[PDB]
Amino acid sequence: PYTIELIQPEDGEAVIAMLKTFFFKDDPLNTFLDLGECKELEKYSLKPLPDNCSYKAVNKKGEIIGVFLNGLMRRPSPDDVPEKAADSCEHPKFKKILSLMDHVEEQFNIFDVYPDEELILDGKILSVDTNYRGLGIAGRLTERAYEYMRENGINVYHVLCSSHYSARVMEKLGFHEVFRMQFADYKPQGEVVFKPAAPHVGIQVMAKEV
Ligand SMILES: CC(=O)SCCNC(=O)CCNC(=O)[C@H](O)C(C)(C)COP(=O)(O)OP(=O)(O)OC[C@H]1O[C@@H](n2cnc3c(N)ncnc32)[C@H](O)[C@@H]1OP(=O)(O)O
Repeated sequence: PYTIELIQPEDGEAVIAMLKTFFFKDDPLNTFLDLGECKELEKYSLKPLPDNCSYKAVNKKGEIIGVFLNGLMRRPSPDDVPEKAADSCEHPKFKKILSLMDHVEEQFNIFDVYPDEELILDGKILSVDTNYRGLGIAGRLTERAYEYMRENGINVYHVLCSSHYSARVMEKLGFHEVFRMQFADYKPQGEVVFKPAAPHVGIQVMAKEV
């Protein structure tokens, strides 16, 4: 028995406490790097909350057992000056993750796929408490976003997945791949950076039109 609720500003600390327990330690890239204390990821996670489209799964006792943090993304302006997220980061491990994200964006722009769309929903952080996994909570979090999308005329939900494991979950939920890159092929300075276990494979950007 759990509820799916909009994350409020006063929920920030509780969301961060939950993420520190699970996501910071068990996202495949975070665990590969042994991220440790990372105020940069805390900042990254809190950023989308004021967009009012992030959701928490809450058990009967009132504890957060899952979150899907989402933000609105807008088509780059005609006069856009693109920035690398990695430039303003002092945490060497998180900088590797941000550099990977920057690289993906250099190679693939979701807005090229959907020329008529100005605003797309971006699924930024998805995490479920270990003891509540395999119960469909990820799907129920995701489905709550469809409500927001309907209410606001948003057609596309975009989710960068850090492993084939999570991409498979999104596939089950009706998303399809729009871009992929193997970790073995990511060599920004000529050498492999990420070498997690073979089943992870690489990143996949997943999309659904709702
Ligand atoms: C944008 C981003 O954040 S990408 C990164 C996504 N987040 C992570 O990788 C963090 C670590 N992983 C997690 O927190 C979770 O595994 C999630 C969020 C990916 C999935 O959440 P869940 O609510 O468990 O999803 P779901 O119920 O669909 O289970 C997914 C699969 O996990 C497997 N599974 C079954 N039981 C368990 C369990 N006890 N523990 C873990 N996995 C299980 C199954 O393969 C299951 O698929 P199936 O039910 O269709 O057969």
